[PDB]
Amino acid sequence: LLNVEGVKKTILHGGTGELPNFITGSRVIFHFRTMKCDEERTVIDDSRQVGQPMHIIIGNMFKLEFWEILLTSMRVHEVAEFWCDTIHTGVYPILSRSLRQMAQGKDPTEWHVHTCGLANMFAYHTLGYEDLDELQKEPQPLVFVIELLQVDAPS
Repeated sequence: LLNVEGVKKTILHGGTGELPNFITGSRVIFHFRTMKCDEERTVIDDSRQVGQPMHIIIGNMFKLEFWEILLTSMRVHEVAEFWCDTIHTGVYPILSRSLRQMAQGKDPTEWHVHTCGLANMFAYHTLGYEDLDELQKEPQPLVFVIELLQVDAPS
């Protein structure tokens, strides 16, 4: 449980080793599920449900994006639960939208999608999914459960 404020880690399955080489430009490979902190612990996104593990790449190790903070605190095969206070979760709807887009084999590269995406948002005032929309308009803490599967060093 490393400290960074508004964030509570809880390691579930300890996972093996000596903390990987989280070098800028390493490729982090993982599954995650994200849930509300309600009674049902409602799921919102679950990479296992979409059938495949998520992948990010480390922009800069000295300037970590918030998700990288979480990932970088984990060993391979570790399974941890991260509670995150409302201050960190404002963006998640926009993230999720970007993930669900990626989930159908299309990239903000493709530029229709980046352009046409923004067009829909502005015109209709929606990220394109009710849950994400409800959640947008109802700020909230969340729980992420992440399973780190792999870290690979740069090309």
